[PDB]
Amino acid sequence: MIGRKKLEEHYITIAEAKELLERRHAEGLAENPEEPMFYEARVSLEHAERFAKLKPEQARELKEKLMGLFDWINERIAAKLVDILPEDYLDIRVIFAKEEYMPTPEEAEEIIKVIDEYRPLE
Amino acid sequence: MYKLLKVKDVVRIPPRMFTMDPKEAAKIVLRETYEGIYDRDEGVVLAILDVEEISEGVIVPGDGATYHEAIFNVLVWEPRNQEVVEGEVVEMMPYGAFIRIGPMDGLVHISQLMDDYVVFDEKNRQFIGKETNRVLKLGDYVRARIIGVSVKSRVIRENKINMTMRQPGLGKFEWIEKEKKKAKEE
Repeated sequence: MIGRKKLEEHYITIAEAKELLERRHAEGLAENPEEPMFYEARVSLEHAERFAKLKPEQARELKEKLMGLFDWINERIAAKLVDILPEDYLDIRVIFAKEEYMPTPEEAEEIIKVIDEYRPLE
Repeated sequence: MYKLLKVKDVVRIPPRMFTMDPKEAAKIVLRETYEGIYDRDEGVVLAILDVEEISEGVIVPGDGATYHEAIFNVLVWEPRNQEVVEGEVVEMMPYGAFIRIGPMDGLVHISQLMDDYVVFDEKNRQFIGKETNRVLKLGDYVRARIIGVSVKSRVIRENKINMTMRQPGLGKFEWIEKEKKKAKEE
């Protein structure tokens, strides 16, 4: 356990984490201790730079929208959906294969359509 | 699998940092304390992000430090069992491939690459499937599923992640795209 008690936790996208990692990095610029990021944290930063497929803000918004789409999409699954950005039914299948409930073709297409916005275009 | 935690804790701010704003000081102490570890319950501790609240300082007899209670935000990352992940091949060995996924690497063994007969080609440092001429090399990008996790120590390096790409919708991105509706050309 970190600290005395955990009061709150959220599942976060790679895109959101990219923003936070860059913040941590830029804090150093910290002078008195400088405070370098340890090796795997810097590795994490690089990975996140490469694999954040959305901008920080559109990632959040898409995460919220996917959550409000079905009860069986919780925060972890929505964050995964955002990170992966599934294109078709096969992508949805593998994401949900080990989950509580498996989206039928139709609800799968609803997700894909919601995710069909936000898709980078560039 | 990144997560954002909100944690309450007790911090000791040393005498040598008394001219520092309490929140700033606590943030540093909490970084020295927590960043760079693997927490068995939470996973890789990547960053103390900020200190939201810090209580009034308490002094104990026999010590010039001030003790506070603090509430702060922590970025962590965990390898979860059966979790779908994506990453870059960062090492080729004869027995498999390390994939950056990415504060830790995940091992895909040569038998868990693809539904094919696979040999390692030493000359070119790559895997080739016999029937499907699918090739995996250093720097390739893949989707995989985590299949086993070994969380031993507080040290990241010693912890182990095992994965597969031997499932529908997994593997090198080139394989996946050619798996798709070009194999639903019906």
